[PDB]
Amino acid sequence: GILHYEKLSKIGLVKGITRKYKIKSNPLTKDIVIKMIPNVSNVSKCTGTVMENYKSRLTGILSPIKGAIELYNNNTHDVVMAGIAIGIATAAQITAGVALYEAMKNADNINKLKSSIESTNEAVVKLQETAEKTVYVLTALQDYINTNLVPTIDQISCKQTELALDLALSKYLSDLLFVFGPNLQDPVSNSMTIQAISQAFGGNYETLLRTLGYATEDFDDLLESDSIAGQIVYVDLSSYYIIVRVYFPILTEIQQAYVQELLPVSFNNDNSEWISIVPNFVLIRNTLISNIEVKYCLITKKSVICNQDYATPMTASVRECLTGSTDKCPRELVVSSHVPRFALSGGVLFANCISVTCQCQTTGRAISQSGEQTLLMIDNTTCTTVVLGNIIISLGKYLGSINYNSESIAVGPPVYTDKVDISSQISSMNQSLQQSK
Amino acid sequence: GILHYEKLSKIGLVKGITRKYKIKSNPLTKDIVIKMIPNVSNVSKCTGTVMENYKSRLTGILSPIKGAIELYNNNTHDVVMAGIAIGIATAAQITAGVALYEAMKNADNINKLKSSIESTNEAVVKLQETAEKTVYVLTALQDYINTNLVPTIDQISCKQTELALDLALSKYLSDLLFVFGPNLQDPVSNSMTIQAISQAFGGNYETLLRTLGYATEDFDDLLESDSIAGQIVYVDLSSYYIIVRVYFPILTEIQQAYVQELLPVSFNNDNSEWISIVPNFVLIRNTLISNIEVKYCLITKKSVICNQDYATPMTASVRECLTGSTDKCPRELVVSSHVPRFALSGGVLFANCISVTCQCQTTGRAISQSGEQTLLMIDNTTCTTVVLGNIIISLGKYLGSINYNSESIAVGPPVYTDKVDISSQISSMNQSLQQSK
Amino acid sequence: GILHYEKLSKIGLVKGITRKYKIKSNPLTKDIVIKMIPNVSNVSKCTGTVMENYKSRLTGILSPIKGAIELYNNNTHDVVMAGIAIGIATAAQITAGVALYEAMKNADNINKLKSSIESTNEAVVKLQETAEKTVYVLTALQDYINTNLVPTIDQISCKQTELALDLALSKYLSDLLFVFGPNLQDPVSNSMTIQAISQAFGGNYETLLRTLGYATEDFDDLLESDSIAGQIVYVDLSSYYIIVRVYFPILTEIQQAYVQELLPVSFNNDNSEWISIVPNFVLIRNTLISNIEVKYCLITKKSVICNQDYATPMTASVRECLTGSTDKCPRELVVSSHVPRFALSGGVLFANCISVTCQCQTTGRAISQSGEQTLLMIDNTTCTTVVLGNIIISLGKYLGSINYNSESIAVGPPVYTDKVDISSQISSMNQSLQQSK
Amino acid sequence: DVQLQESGPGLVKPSQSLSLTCSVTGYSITSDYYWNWIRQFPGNKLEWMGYVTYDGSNNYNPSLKNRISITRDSSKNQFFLKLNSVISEDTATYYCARFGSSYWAMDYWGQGTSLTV
Amino acid sequence: DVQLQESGPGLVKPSQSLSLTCSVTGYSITSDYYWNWIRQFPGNKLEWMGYVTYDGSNNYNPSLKNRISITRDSSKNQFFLKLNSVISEDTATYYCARFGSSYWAMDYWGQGTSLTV
Amino acid sequence: DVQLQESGPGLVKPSQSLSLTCSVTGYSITSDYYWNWIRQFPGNKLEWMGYVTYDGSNNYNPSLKNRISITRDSSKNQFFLKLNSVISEDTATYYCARFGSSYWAMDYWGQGTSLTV
Amino acid sequence: QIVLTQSPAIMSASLGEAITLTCSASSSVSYMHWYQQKSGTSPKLLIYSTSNLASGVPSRFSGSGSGTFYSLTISSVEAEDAADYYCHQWYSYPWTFGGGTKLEIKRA
Amino acid sequence: QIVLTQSPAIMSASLGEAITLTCSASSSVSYMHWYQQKSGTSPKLLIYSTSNLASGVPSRFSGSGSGTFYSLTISSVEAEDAADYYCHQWYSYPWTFGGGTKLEIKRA
Amino acid sequence: QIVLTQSPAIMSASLGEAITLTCSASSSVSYMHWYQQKSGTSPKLLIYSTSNLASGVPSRFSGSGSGTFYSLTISSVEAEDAADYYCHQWYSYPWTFGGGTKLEIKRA
Ligand SMILES: *[C@@H]1O[C@H](CO)[C@@H](O[C@@H]2O[C@H](CO)[C@@H](O)[C@H](O)[C@H]2NC(C)=O)[C@H](O)[C@H]1NC(C)=O
Ligand SMILES: *[C@@H]1O[C@H](CO)[C@@H](O[C@@H]2O[C@H](CO)[C@@H](O)[C@H](O)[C@H]2NC(C)=O)[C@H](O)[C@H]1NC(C)=O
Repeated sequence: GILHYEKLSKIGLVKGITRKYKIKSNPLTKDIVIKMIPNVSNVSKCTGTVMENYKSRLTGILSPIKGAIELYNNNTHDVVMAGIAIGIATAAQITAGVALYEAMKNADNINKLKSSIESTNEAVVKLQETAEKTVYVLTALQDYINTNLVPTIDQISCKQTELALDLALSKYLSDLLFVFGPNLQDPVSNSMTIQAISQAFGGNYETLLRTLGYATEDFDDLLESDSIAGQIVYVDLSSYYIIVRVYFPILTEIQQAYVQELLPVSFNNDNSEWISIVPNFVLIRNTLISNIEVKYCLITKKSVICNQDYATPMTASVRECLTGSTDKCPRELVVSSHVPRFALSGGVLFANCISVTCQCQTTGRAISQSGEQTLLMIDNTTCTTVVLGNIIISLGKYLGSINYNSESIAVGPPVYTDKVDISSQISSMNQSLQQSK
Repeated sequence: GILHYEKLSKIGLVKGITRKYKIKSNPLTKDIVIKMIPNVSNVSKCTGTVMENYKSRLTGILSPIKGAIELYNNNTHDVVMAGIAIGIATAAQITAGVALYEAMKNADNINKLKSSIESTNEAVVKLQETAEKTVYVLTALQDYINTNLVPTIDQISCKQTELALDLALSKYLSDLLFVFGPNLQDPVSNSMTIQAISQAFGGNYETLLRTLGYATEDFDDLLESDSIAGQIVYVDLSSYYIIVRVYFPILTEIQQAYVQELLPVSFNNDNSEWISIVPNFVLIRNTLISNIEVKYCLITKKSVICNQDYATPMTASVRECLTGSTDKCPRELVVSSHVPRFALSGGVLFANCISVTCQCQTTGRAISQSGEQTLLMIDNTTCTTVVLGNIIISLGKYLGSINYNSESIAVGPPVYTDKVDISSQISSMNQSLQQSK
Repeated sequence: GILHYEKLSKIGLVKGITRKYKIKSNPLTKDIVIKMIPNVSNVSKCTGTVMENYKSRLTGILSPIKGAIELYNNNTHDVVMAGIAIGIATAAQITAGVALYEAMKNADNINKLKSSIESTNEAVVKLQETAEKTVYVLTALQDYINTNLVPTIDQISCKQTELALDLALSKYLSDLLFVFGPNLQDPVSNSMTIQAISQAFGGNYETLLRTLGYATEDFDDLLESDSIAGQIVYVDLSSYYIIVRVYFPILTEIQQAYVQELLPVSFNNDNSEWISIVPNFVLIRNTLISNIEVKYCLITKKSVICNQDYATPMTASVRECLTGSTDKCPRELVVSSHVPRFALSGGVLFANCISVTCQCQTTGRAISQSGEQTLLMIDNTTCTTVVLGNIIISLGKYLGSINYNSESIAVGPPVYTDKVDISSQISSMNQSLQQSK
Repeated sequence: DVQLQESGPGLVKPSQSLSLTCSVTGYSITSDYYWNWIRQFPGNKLEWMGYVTYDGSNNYNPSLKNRISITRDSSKNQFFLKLNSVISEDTATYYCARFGSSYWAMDYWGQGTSLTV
Repeated sequence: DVQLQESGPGLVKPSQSLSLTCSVTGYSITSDYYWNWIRQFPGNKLEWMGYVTYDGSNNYNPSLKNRISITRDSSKNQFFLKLNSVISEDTATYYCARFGSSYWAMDYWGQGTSLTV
Repeated sequence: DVQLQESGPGLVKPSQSLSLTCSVTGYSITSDYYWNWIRQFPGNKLEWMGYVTYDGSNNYNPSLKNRISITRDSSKNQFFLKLNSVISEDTATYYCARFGSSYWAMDYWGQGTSLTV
Repeated sequence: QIVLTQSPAIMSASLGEAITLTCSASSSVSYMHWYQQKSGTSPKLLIYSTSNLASGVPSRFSGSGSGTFYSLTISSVEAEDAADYYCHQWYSYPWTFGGGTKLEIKRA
Repeated sequence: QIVLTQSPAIMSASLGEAITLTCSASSSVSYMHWYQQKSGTSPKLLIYSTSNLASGVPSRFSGSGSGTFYSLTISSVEAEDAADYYCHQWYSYPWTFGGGTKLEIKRA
Repeated sequence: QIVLTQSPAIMSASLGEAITLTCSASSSVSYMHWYQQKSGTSPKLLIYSTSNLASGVPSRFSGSGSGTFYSLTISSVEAEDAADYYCHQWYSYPWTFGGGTKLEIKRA
């Protein structure tokens, strides 16, 4: 269609899976309370100085988070944000700041359960925010205490219980700091993944999300596409809990859009093996061809699921390559013994039969590629079942030109992609340029 | 000041947070012993062959570490290092080798506690190195055994205890290998982070560091800036413990130095949306402008904290861009729907009002950007409170030119940054060059 | 030898460690069963609805894996693969598909133990596949239940046991999803590391591999070089277990091949400090010089161990640099205070004595480097023991030219490697080119 | 405290375009939630038709995907169900409902507009 | 069910090249396993000599590394032990064996060819 | 085993520069530790003034940051407290002390130089 | 779509007795919601997320289930329970309802 | 800075009795050190890192605390304990001392 | 290489008694295999991966060990056990065997 697939296959770019394009949007929110400190009432006789030291260390961790959150809460009034008081912010910080303000309308109800949050003695409990709303409290290490320390009070010495508690708390903080430590300069954000907030509950995000009652057909893709996120909207440094707003978006199918994967196959040119350097994921919207940074997206067999639009510009030469101008397609020399030397597409086999041994199962005859050919197309109009190494493939028919193997193409320029090679090429061209100029 | 902030804001580079620059230095050291093998005396009747297999596997892991350490200890004499015997080393390996030699002066005292280390049966114990010095022994899995296996000896069958111990030990090694396995070709190093050594104690670095008595205002920043490091200075393959020297540096404020963040904002040019390609973190020292690899540093709201100097060269054209020559500033075409289209700085709003809807809250009037304008500056001399989408911002006053919106600038060349696009651009320029030459 | 080491050392590229090159090959396989769901018979009275919800969630995770596996199993017949039915595949997917077919010959025997797999109540058990073959079943969370929940049935309330089980299962799934979730679009693969499959057994790969009876001299290098891999060959959604084929290859020493490390040392040129930009790992095979992507390989002091051939092309100019044409070697300006300013090789010290203080221990005399010199070579024909800062090095003798320090070289062009600088350099050269053309 | 009130013609001819309006009081149609349409056939069988979200995005029941459009009018705080063309089978009571995160269910329902075709 | 059967000359002269053949029935020499050679000296001391894998790769005992070559002939399903030159000490019973993942040991052994030098 | 011994003028005039010397025996001033100055006022209130580290880096008390310089002379194994200008309030007993990782505290203190301004 | 079935279509119970209303899914869902429709009124949420009671719902109601099988339990059935109870899933699109079961109240 | 206060400034105890010397911080610290200054001598480290005894310190001394509240406990007070005890923090810069408390020994 | 030694070279046992055959390694291995060679026949795998019994091996045999010390235990020794038992490692290259120990059966 839009990509000139026949000429592209001739330079090792075999049409791969066509995937549809999705972006997360329109999220609904829920608030959950994470208690950052366990209830040690049932082990209290043997806690010693542990909880006192724990609370001090934890306050140091949570305090700068609370501060950054308050900065926005003290600047937004009713919903107008004090741009002067904020001074410097990105659009993302401002938007998150608005979401923060709105969230406080509910955080204020949750906070009236302060004493009911303090008293929770189970890993997960149900409190009433309002008669019509529930808020759950997830408590760090509460299960550890309830099943590992409480039953052991009269089995191990009292001092050993103290040490066991101290270590459980210290390990919790060591893991907690990666996310809730100094790295979190922007707690006023709605882009922070839920798997990163669940660290406050031991990394157990499945319990967190199940507790909230969320389960959808697209749920696992939303998780691994980093679309389910949360925002810390409130921090309590006396009771040691945080209120987290969790965003549950839906995936919007982008209309007239898809991501086309190309399967890179080495090919022959001038008695050497080459691989083409083009995007192996081309994003097409309407009739526009652009690049996509799929390294930030979840790729399934059916779709590319992104948490934002990751479309990027493409040069004119690459677009011209993709639409048929193979003289514009860069190639890198293959020096490695481990590259794709063939690919299957549409039931048709595209292979470099100079670098692999292509034998026909039906006749026992070799499939011979001439020096002038890049790849051979092997389909069942020539060989119904083909052997490549120890792999036997039953082939279909090619729906493109019957003369595919009889027509040569222009092949583009050699390039080198090593980061060092890029610097070398720039300075070399620059010296040639100075001679010319 | 040094950066021409007014012209830079006109191409989407809105002055962001000015941070001060810090580098870790002048570290004080302490030695701690990590026992790599638990004390199973209180479960010994049900250990079976587990500890024997554990010790063999563990020796295989620790042995090459001990060997590399001995290489330097056998070459340094008194402090002169045998350059001939070492043969090949970097300055870093040589420096670490000197630190290793010095460390042995204390490792030799710790080693006289060998039998007192072997006997430890608690996760953390205090031994006397000298009358005036304490050394702590941190024991892997000792808490697990003391609270999970010992209390269960008469509750579960003896064979189940054996299996539980075997699995605890095996999980420990599986996690341990990432750091203490073959990846550690250079144990003679003082750059290895403490969070990586704490793996020998289950990853519990908070307990390790608390045991050593360290707690400072800058402690959490030192941890996440990877400034607190340790060196393995001694390995005992019979008692299965290592002596780790832990470095505790202080942060030196670099004088006449700061890192200036720029907030990238898309802008209009020739009926299309563009983002500028400049460093978004510019390191300034004295009057020199250079690049900084902040990807290796901890960025807080107040400072950029690095474990070394990460300043790098900048081209003349980029420096000229940053000092006002906007015709030298590269731009990349925006094809994405998710880019910053505005930023707030100094209470002043910088926005691309062609790509967003800018409406004045005070009057209900639209804020119109002409084709000839890149960005509009919106401040309270035009609109006191402004609406961008669903965000309402109360604005301050711009302290630069009152005619900001009335004066156009030169806009630099288009570029493409995709890794494929870079290779394409190089070969395309090269063919044009050959025609010229 | 092949690299012109004497001229290279003069531009800061001091010969480092010569390592031999290895690639994993010829793997033998074993099948192991991982039970994805624990046996709760001994806690069954207090499981509530937990296992029912667990199984539903788990089926959602395993179902798409089973589907992708069946796609190939339904297309391969006897070993011919239905290329038409497959439609689109890479050579790697096709090869893995063949391995999958072969694996089913044994999976079919394992599956006859279905009821014996369901009944397993220990973390590791031994079942008979055939009279001459054993298959082990590794059960997730079985140890947790056997030692933490079963002994506590009459110590904690029944409801607390339910909650403890629910959390253990939920944490398991939260960790499991990273690998066995939507990211695994290609379960028909034999390149997936064993450390990634062991997640199905809590990440405990040491137990998995020990159970299989594998232990070799090269075992730890195979693990950290990502050479020990597995394939999911069968998924049972009723009994909740998977059959994993584990590949155990051997390391083949590549003949007439080695990887030469260069130790980058800053040097003086035109009153400034420079670092050379060349590959610091050069792969040499026969007489060919190429680049190696060691970032994907395990580097030990003796060898570079790769799970495939990672050789890549090198430009003519870089190869010319490496073979003696130092006018072709790119240099980047040093603006940082933390760069190697010296290196030790062959017992000979290579140092930039303009940027460091080089003092002779034997005489107390300073070692002076002139402006025309890049580096000084310090060996014992000039100074037997040398002091660089606080490091004292006893030196050997240089086996190259005695006039090393007396002969100057050509120094190549300046480059900038910052990603922004690359885009800037391209557009700047392009404008000069347009003036010329 | 949301009162969803739907209204429209109680009778349309075959091949005419149907337009039902759901007026919402007590909450802004643009600030949150998903705004759904459901219809109940004479046999009391309930069918979900689709929704428009707070930002304007749509999600429809595939069986009638090509005949349905759900839109909003923020100035009146209303949302609308439009069917490009109706068929005799489309005789049903049409309800509007609010879906949200509190229950992950449609909780507030209107009274229902009984439509004859 | 593999029967490894080795054969070759029971007598060779010093400085001649020795070639022993191991015929394998019951399994393909190319599809799996490592195919080993071991020899037992008159004092009953066993020495592992090396193997050829399923793909053709070799691994030899360093003590005789420069005199040994282990090859395959897939069309006959055979593998061969070749010694470039023999010395009086090479008098031994030569066994071929299969090594595999089931035991990580050489399980099926041939009967052994008794060679005199 | 470090003996910190401080010395200097017991009397300086206002507006003169004060220089106190701390001589250290038993350990090298350049190999380890932080070398501190502390002063005790007539009311026995202790004030930390600052330190110079083993590498020469400084850290001072902000209240007197612009009047203080702490330096070293490695050849004499000494470190010095210099005050650019003294004020009557600077009358105090000046102590030097060693800070290190053993205690994370200043353990070895000198006897103190009693200074009059 | 996911088809929800609720058989038998009509059930009856005496005053004061418990009755269990059931639902089966053609494909697994994680949660099931239940709605109660009384004559002359719109369906009103009864049970949400399988086991929870909606805002004005009497303590008589409860529920459970997983995967493809769910139930709505009415303890101590009373006259106000004479309604069509619908099984609803929102797990996959389109969101669907079962045909609904009518609970009749037995009277002499 | 972090201000350390130690009230009352002067305390007294009889021979053989326990006395607790206290310190409060304006901001939390993780550890507190204590120094003992006898007349005519420099302050000498008594307790370090909150609870540990320094090199030559008698077993009579001990300590504890966290955050903003710390204490130095002297058991079995004797004549040698007639000194100014200082509260010291090194957590944040500048390093600071409290005003110090003098312990008097009661005598007939 | 890794040298395997098995001393004494010759052992004897009575019918019905247990005998332990031993092996020591010059360097640690994780597993040890054992082979049994009867006169006129090739060595046949007896014990694999230290403790497991090979295909046709009698229940009389067992084994254990770690690191550098391993053993082969024969319980209830019988006439068929009159063989050369070899210690084998495959941990490092070259793969090696011990010299082998001969078990003699005592007879009146
Ligand atoms: C070559 O392959 C094509 C398919 O690519 C074969 O045509 C199909 O044959 C099957 C029968 O198995 C029919 O069901 C399909 O409808 C046919 N057409 C298509 C487009 O799939 C063709 O018969 C094969 N020819 C040879 C000689 O093997
Ligand atoms: C426009 O914004 C400026 C601030 O950027 C306003 O001037 C400040 O007004 C506040 C009163 O709220 C004073 O406290 C400040 O001292 C003033 N100056 C500065 C530099 O901050 C100005 O009044 C605003 N004008 C309008 C029309 O809204």
